[PDB]
Amino acid sequence: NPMEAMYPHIFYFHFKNLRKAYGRNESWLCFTMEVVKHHSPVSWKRGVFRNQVDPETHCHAERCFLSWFCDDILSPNTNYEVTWYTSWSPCPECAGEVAEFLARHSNVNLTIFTARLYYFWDTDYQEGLRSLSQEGASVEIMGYKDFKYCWENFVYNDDEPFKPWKGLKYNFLFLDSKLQEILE
Ligand SMILES: [Zn+2]
Repeated sequence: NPMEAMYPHIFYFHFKNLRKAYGRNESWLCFTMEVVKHHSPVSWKRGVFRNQVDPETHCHAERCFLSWFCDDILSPNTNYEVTWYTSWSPCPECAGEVAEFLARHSNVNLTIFTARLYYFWDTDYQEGLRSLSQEGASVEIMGYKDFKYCWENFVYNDDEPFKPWKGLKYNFLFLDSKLQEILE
């Protein structure tokens, strides 16, 4: 953690965008990061975080990203454009922290593409997402193009083509409309 890639079956299993997702008990989070140091060309980082429950380093993937980012990456004077591609939308605790962080470090911008909405009808969860939309962060649902990109960048794909599951696009529309509605 951060790993450079997922296995194929972990990707197809954990990023499938069904409404009833049994039992994806982990969250996975791919990221790209455009590091804009100030008198230098742009550089890029790329990775994958899984949530942790070992000994005493419990973190949802979001916290691990943030702990890794602060401890090892955040630097004087440089700007950052982060993108996440996340299996599940964030719990409201995680969304809480992230929104703090953004408001506090305004040199960082954050886009979050999410494959699935955890409990989209519940307001504690809708709250998290509204909070993040407020502190700057874009929140989108992953569509076909985003799945293809993560396949091509975060998986040991053996150079094979992405193989979309049936229903991928339908699931995207259903979840998009739910997002639009939640973010009034
Ligand atoms: Zn969380």
